[PDB]
Amino acid sequence: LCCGPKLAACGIVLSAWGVIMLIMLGIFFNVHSAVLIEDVPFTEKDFENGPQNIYNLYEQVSYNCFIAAGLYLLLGGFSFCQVRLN
Amino acid sequence: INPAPYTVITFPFLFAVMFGDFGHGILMTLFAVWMVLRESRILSQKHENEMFSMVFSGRYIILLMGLFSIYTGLIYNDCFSKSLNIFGSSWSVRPMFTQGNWTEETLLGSSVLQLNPAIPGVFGGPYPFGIDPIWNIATNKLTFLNSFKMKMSVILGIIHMLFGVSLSLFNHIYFKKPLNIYFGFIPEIIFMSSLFGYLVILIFYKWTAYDAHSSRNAPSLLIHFINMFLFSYPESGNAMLYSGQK
Amino acid sequence: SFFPELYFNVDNGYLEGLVRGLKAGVLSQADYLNLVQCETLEDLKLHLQSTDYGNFLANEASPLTVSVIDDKLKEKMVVEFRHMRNHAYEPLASFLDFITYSYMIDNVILLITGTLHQRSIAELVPKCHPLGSFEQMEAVNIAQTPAELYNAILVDTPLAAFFQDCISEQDLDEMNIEIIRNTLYKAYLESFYKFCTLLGGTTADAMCPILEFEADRRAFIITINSFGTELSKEDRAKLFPHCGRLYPEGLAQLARADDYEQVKNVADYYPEYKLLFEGAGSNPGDKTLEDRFFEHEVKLNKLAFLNQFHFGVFYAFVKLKEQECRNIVWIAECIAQRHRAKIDNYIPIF
Amino acid sequence: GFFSPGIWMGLLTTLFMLFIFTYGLHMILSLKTMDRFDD
Amino acid sequence: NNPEYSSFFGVMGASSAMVFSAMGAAYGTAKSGTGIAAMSVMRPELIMKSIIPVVMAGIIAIYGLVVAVLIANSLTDGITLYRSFLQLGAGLSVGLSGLAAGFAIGIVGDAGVRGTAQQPRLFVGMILILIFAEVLGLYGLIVALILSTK
Amino acid sequence: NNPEYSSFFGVMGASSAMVFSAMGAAYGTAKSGTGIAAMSVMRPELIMKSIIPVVMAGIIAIYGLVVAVLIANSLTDGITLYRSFLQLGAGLSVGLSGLAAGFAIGIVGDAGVRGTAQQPRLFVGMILILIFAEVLGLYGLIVALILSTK
Amino acid sequence: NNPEYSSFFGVMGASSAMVFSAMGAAYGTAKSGTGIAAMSVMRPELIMKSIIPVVMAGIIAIYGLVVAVLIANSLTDGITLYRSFLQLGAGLSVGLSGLAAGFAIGIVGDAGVRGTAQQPRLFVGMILILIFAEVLGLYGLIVALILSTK
Amino acid sequence: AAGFAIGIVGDAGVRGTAQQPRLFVGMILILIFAEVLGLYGLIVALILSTK
Amino acid sequence: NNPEYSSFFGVMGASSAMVFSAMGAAYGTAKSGTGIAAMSVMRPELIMKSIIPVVMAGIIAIYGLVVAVLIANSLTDGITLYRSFLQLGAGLSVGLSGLAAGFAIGIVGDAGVRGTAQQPRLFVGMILILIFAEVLGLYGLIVALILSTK
Amino acid sequence: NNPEYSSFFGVMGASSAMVFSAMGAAYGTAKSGTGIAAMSVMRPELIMKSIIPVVMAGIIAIYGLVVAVLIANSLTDGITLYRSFLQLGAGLSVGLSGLAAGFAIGIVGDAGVRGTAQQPRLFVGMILILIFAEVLGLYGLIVALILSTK
Amino acid sequence: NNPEYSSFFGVMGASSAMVFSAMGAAYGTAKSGTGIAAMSVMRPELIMKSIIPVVMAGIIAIYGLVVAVLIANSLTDGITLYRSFLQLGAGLSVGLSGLAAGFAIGIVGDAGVRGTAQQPRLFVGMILILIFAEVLGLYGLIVALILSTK
Amino acid sequence: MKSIIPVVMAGIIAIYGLVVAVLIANSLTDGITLYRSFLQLGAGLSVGLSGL
Amino acid sequence: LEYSVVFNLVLWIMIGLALAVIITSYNIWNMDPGYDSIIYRMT
Amino acid sequence: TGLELLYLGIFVAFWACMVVVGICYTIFDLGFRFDVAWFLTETSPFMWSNLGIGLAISLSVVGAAWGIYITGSSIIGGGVKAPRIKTKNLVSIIFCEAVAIYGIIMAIVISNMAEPFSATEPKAIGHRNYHAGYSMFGAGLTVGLSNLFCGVCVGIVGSGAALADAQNPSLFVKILIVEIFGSAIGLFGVIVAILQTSRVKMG
Amino acid sequence: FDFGDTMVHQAIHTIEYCLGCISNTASYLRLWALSLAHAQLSEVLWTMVIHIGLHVRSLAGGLGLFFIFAAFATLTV
Repeated sequence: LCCGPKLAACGIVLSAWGVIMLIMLGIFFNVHSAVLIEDVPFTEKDFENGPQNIYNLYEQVSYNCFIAAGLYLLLGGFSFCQVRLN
Repeated sequence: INPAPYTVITFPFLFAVMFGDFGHGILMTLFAVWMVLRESRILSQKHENEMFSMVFSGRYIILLMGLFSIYTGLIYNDCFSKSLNIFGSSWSVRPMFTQGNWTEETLLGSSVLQLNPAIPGVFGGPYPFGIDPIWNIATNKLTFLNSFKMKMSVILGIIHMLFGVSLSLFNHIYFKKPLNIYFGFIPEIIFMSSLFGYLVILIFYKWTAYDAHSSRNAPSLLIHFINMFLFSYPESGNAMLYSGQK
Repeated sequence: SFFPELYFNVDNGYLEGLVRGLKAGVLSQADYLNLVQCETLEDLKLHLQSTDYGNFLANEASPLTVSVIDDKLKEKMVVEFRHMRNHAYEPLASFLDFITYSYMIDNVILLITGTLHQRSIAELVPKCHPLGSFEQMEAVNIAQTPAELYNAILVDTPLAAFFQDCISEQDLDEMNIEIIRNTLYKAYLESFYKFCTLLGGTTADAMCPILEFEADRRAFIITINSFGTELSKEDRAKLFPHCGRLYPEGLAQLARADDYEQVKNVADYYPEYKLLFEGAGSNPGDKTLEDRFFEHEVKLNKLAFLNQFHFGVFYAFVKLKEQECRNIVWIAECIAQRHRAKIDNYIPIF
Repeated sequence: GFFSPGIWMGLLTTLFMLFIFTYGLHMILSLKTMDRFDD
Repeated sequence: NNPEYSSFFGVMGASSAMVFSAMGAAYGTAKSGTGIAAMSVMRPELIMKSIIPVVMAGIIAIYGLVVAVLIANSLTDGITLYRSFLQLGAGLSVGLSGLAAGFAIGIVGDAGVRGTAQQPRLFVGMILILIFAEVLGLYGLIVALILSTK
Repeated sequence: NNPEYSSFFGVMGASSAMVFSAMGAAYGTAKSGTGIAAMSVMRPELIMKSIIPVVMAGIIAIYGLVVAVLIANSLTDGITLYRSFLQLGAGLSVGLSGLAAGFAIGIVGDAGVRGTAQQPRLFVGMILILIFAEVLGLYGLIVALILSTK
Repeated sequence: NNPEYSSFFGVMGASSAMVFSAMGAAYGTAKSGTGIAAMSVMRPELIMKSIIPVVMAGIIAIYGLVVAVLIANSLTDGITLYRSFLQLGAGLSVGLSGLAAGFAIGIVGDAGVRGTAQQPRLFVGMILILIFAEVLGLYGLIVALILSTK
Repeated sequence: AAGFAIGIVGDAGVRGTAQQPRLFVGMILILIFAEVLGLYGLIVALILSTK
Repeated sequence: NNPEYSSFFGVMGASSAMVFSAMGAAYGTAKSGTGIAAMSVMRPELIMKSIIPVVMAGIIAIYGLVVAVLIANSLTDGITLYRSFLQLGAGLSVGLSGLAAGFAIGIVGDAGVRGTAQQPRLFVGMILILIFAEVLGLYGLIVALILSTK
Repeated sequence: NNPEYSSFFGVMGASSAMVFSAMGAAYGTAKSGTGIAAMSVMRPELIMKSIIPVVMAGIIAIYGLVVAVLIANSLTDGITLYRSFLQLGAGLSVGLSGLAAGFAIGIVGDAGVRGTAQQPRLFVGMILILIFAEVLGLYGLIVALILSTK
Repeated sequence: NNPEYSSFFGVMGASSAMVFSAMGAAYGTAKSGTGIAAMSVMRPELIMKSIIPVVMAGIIAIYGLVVAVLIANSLTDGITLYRSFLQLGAGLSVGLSGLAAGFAIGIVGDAGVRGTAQQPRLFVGMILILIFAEVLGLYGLIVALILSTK
Repeated sequence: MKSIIPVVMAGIIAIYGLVVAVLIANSLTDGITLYRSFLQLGAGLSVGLSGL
Repeated sequence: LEYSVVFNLVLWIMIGLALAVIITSYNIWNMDPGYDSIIYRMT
Repeated sequence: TGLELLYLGIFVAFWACMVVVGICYTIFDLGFRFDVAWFLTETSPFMWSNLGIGLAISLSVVGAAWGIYITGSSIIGGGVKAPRIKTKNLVSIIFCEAVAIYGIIMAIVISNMAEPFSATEPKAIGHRNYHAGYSMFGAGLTVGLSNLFCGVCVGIVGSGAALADAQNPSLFVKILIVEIFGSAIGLFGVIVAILQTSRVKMG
Repeated sequence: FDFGDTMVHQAIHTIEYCLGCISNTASYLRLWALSLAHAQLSEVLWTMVIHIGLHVRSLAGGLGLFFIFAAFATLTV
């Protein structure tokens, strides 16, 4: 019926692969604390006191993957719902 | 000699080394297996897309190709422009580099970089987990990877050529044609074995022989090869790679 | 285009305006309804006098005939073409020289075998088709010598360059006159195509497709026709013009062709002229295949008229005016014959 | 330097003028005659 | 005290004026002369009225001596480097303006003589075009006279 | 206050003057000569009326040559470089005006020769244009001499 | 003291005279000779009369030699920079004037032999044009001489 | 220039002589004129080689 | 401070901005201006629909206006030679973008007007390609706007 | 330490960047539009499909703009001597890459449009070629951006 | 204290290398597209086979890509001024060698186009001669990178 | 298949420039003597255009 | 010494020579000998 | 096409010499020898004022000449069989004359601001003289080229309309409006040139 | 027994065989070129598109990462 599978299978694949690699990336940002070999970029301009606030930033940036993964899962659920409309 | 049993393998690996990427290989195999699952479905299915027909007709190629591509990406430690941190890096620590007559140049390092000269005395050595990830950060990684990849590509090509040419012997013996052996195959193997196996042993010997301590006055394989090819041998100014090689 | 306008208009404004106006000078369709509605030759004179044409039957035979209608149409055509060609300039003058060289070779093949046979040359003069000119000498009063005309026509007549292929004086007797005319038509046609391509402007753009169409159509019709004659397929491919889409592909299948269906398939390789095939009704009171070919010519003539910075407009006017004369004399023919069930073999142009 | 600027002014300006006149000459020679008249 | 070459520029002003005038006039005579020379086999009666393009070309000619003599008799060696460049620019401008006028006029003359050869009706409009060409030349002249002393 | 190299301007003026005179004369003569050669085939009596352009090409040669000798008359090493300016400018200028003239003459002659083939009365129009454009030759020569003496 | 190259502009005058004279004589000879060999086919009995244009091609080359040898005789190490410019202008002048004369001679000679191939009476007009061409050549000669000795 | 004129007049004259053998003499003379031009060139060349 | 006569580059930038738009818009109103007239005889009912490219070429000229008047408004005596470069680049950029747009508009418009003359229903798609041409012109304008306000 | 006015190089860089892209876009548009304008009569159902190449030209125009605005964002007289000519090189790079893309896209559009006019299925291969032209444009952007930020 | 204007022997080298790659590849696609439009009207079974030269239209872009970004990464604030000349060399070297290769690839594409119209077997020879072309581009890459590392 | 031999000779023209380019790369350095670099220029030009 | 105007003089002479030699080369390469009415006998 | 090909030959030769000297500039350590500031400081605004006036009149005149011929010959060729054409189509010639008039108005406006200087020192002398001269030849270039383009466009479109009149004279009603756009191009050049002269003076 | 033709046959075969062996050993370096290609395009597209994931945003970082992510995903495939 509405929004058949022929054009929602792409959404399904994209959502699944996206949740996969963002959970991997969040895991590598909070547990590895985004080691620089894997993630050079960092948002500070003054770190001459110590590495602690850089760690706090590492948790801050790894926090950004939870919203990502969660609403991709929402999009995947909605895509499955569109697919079930037969 | 049917060449199917040899292409069936070597074509995969050569694509894989020409396609040295981990996650891209993963995606290719994912799509390949997706086709594998619905084989009997598509066989009883009518379509007009003819590129699609040529590809599911050759799915046996692409699946194995993708497996080897994933494996090659595992070699190069390049999964989407990044390397997995096994943390086997064995290059630098605080007290060592400060013990190399150095301190607090990072105060000036806000504007400069200060490459470290090699031979610290304690660092180096092999990295069993492939390419050491530290290179991914260094902006001089181009020289390292260029020399590396160029040399291994040349050697792989030499090996493939030398192996592949040998099937003419099977041809010559099966058809009782040693006439193609006498004034043929034998001098062929002679010139190729010399001209390329010599280079192979040269690079192996250089890699096994010289260290960064002897970097000064260290020749290059290029200059030796061109000197040999050109009949030109200077009387001095360039030390041999080994005694008596002239 | 890129070069013209700034340079076209300077020396083509008059001729562009002239071809437009003389397209407008053809008989209106209301005039045509007057033509069909009288069904009499005296009234035919009466109302052709009232249109652009006519008022030319002065000093003519009181029993108006169809041949007089043909002569007056052809006199209007040759008068208009002497008007256009008189005012011209080396490129376009040369173009119109090409437009005339087809009829030149036609009339020249009329002249030949009037002197291999023991016939007068003054006899030949009044019978030449118009535009023939032939004000050049060494070809008249030749004392019935093949070599004299051979040298006369290699030396003096302007189209001598094409006769470099027709040489040795042997083909005059051993070979057919018609085949010679065909070789000359081919060689001239390809030379004309090369000249067009040299002038690489919208002239080339508008004249390439119509020359390819003419080559393709003539190969098409000739291949249809020679299924009842003595000609082999390699001597056949010898005389098909090179300047056609067929030479890439389609000429080979025509060489392989032996009947109506292989040539039908040849038409089917190209949708543009397949449509011209299925219009070959050939019904008594309708049009035939040749008429559909002339119709496609008319469509391409209109397409040439749409563009305005090239030279195919004049060729378009050629083909349209020939069709128009064919229509008017045909109407006169069916008026004299009194057979109104069969007036329908003419194609209105505008 | 490597020239005399004093007359280099006139040189460059006159070259511009002669380039405009070169366009003018390309157009003035773009003329070319006609063939016979129509009667 | 003045910078050198001062008179040289005025001499070029005169030369430029007269050259471009002569080019335009020669163009006019060339094209009109071909038209008249070849057309009059069939309508000889138009020969005595085709002089109009000829004298129109002559008038395009004439714009030379006025400016050229204005240069020639008024040119000296003690110039402040300001006058001489003005005469250079003025001579160039008026000259090639006359060149363009002749570029129009000769070809207008040939097209016109053929047009009147067919039928005498178009002659008045043809001469109308010619007089507008002379007006163009006169525009060039008046700006030359402006720059003569400005 | 006379910069050196002053003889250069005068010599190049006289040179270029007769150079361009020779060019224009060659154009006119060559065109008219081909015309008269291909014409006297069928009417020899037209020679007396087709040779006036040759005379007037000679007149252009005389123009260039009087200019050349006149400029040569006032030439030396240490010229003021203020008269040589006029010499150079005028010498180029009149000669190339002569180019324009004689080129137009030759074109009109090419047309008029064929024009007078079957209709003898076109001699009047031929001469009408022919004197006119050579009066334009004189037109240029006037400024030539005025500057040569200025 | 003496500016550089001051004894060498005459050398290039002689060179240019020879250059343009050689080009001219060669072109005229080629052009006339083509028509001469053409009309020898059907009228070999007028070849001697048709040698005449080539003879004057030789003569105008002699004009070029008169200038060249005089300039060669009027050269030395210590020139005062103005006779050198004089001979430069003289040589290029005469050379190219002979060039244009040879152009006209050649093409009119081809046309004239074409025309006279049916009527030897046209020789008179052919000679008329022909002689006038060397009159032009002589004028170039005269100016070259006066400049070379000025 | 000499070779240019020599080649053209020679081609024309040898083509013309391909019909009439008489032309040979006149053709050669027309060439002689251009070789006289060559003579001139060498004369001035000698002058400047000994000046 | 502001160096000497710092305004120059902007003084030329405004000129380039307007004059290259004068090339583009002139070509645009030329091509369709002639093609529409050619079409009008057969069927006049689509004439105002076919006029659409011409006014759009006018819009290209208007783009030229906006850039030129911006440059002139910012034009002063105290120029830093930074904004002068900005104005020069802006003017050149917008002008030549208008040139490219004018060429595309002219050719596509002639092809489109004859194509619609043959078949009515193609008009809107013709206008689509024409709209694209203006999109390119708009990109030219916005680049010049960025430079005029930097 | 930095030579003054290195920002001029970036100005001309942004200019050239959008310049050559606009050239390519106009080249593609002219050809594609003229191609459709003929054949939409005979295959009107391909009118919808014909938009695919022209928007590709539009992507080229977009690329010109994005590089221009990037350089505008990075433009300043306070450049370290090592960043403005980077803008120049990248601008030239990407602009002429857009030019080459326009060349290829226009001509391939002409070939493929009649290709599909004969046979509808050829569309897929045609689109493949268009994809490739865009891939070329993308590489141009890649290197351009690398130089832009470094 | 390295010389000023040093890094641009790198910037322009990279730009030029990819410039000529962009030219060469686009010409390859040019001829390939015309050829495939020619073939596929009559031989649909050869469409995807004739797409093969199209993939090698892109390798010219790949080689220049490699060299360009190598030069980009190797560029620095201050250079030793011995590597940047190598970059200029290598860039021009590979770029123009690849442009020549692209010419060859397009035209041999046309050759195999005209080849396989009658005989599909020629596909193999087409590809063979096609391999003979890109070896030059790879050769250029060889020497270019030898210089980039010398 | 037997008409590939001229193309083989073209490939030989290809190997030529590579031979000379490698020679130049060998004899190249940073501070060249200033009288070998023009020799490299002329050598490259000569061999390359002879290949042409 | 005082090259600043003599080099301009040499430039003017050189361009004059170039113009002359170019005109002659154009007219000598593309000279138009008629080449008619007998060319067919030799072909 | 040989003559224009030799023209392109000298063009490419000039550019070749340009690149050669440009490279050799930095090869042999030429120390800012092409001092652009020296060039600008050493030039004069006499060139610039006279260039402005002369180019304005020059290019306006030749553009008007183009329009005059194209319209005139189209009209008289069309009138051979349809003499009614001129009675409505001769106005195009008046229009191109008006283009020339606009150009001349700009010429006098530019002549409003020409004067001698007769000064020797460049430094701090005639600072606004340069500015005003730059404005002047800018205005001349703009006006002249704009008038060229109006002229060519008007001429060719006028010819098209003139011979479209031959078949149906009622079409002249809905075709003459094309000239208005080119007139807008002329009046645009006028506006920009006025702004160019609005805020300039020699000092 | 055509001695000359077979001699030339073997001569051309040996010449092409040796020279082709050399050119083929040279041509194997396309592997190196392509490997460089894969590497270089990977890190450059990373540093272009997905590198923008870094930003000081504390709440809308991931939210914009949505369309950034979809963008490079479709592009990279």
